Amino acid sequence: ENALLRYLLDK
Amino acid sequence: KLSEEQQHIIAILLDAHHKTYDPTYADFRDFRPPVRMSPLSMLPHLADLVSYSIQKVIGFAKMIPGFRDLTSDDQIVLLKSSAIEVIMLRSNQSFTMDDMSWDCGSQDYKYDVTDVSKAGHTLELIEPLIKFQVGLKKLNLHEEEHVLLMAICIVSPDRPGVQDAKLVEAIQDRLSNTLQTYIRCRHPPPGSHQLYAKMIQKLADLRSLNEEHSKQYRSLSPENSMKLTPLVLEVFG
Ligand SMILES: C=C1[C@H](O)CC(=C/C=C2\CCC[C@]3(C)[C@@H]([C@H](C)[C@@H](CCCC)CCC(=O)c4ccc(O)cc4)CC[C@@H]23)C[C@H]1O
Repeated sequence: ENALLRYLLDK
Repeated sequence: KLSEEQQHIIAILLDAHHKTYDPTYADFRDFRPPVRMSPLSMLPHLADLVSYSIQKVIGFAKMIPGFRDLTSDDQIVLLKSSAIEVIMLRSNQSFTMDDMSWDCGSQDYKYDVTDVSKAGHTLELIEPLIKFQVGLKKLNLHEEEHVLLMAICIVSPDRPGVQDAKLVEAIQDRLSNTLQTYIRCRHPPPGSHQLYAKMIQKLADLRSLNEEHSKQYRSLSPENSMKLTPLVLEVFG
């Protein structure tokens, strides 16, 4: 669902 | 007074803030430009400012000791719930008492009650925000206190959706004890207790402000949504 946020947190 | 671990926490948080807040505001030049005469002429510029600020808040949160150790799902809920509050807090650095505005280094990048309303926000909601900013500014906090409060704000066990509330609570308690100890090194009782009680009250105020805007928000029914950014859309739902 929260794909952009997830990416921002993993990088 | 401050143990090495408490000092280590502060050092990390100071460095996190310094990496994520640029007091020159040079990046503002890459935003959609501010427009003051529509009718929501400030919404593109202010939407970019919020989007940018959410990214900075994510940066800051990732450096909070133990935050990364939480599940991704808990990291996501904590950030979605806290982002606007941390933005309101961090924004106090630009806020100026003489004008009641957020001054970001130039007339064009100087935001007042009317500019915020041109972003589609109600005067009734904006007034408490200004009041908040004035009250915070009057506390005249050290940067150590400022970054610890931002951190404490993010890592709250009582945000909706948190699965691992004990773990989240353990982090916040370490931050809280560090904050309490910091204050006590700067002030004997009872001034220490009074200053901490004021910071606690400011966090409750932020929370009430979030809950009031999101109450409004959740109770709203494209032309403005079109002007938001993909990250703002995702975070704000
Ligand atoms: C880099 C900086 C600089 O210090 C400049 C900054 C200034 C901050 C400002 C000045 C302009 C207006 C800003 C961005 C405010 C936003 C537009 C707020 C308006 C507050 C409500 C009346 C957006 C609120 C909002 O859209 C919302 C709130 C709760 C929800 O559940 C859903 C949505 C909140 C903080 C306001 C932000 C900071 O990150």
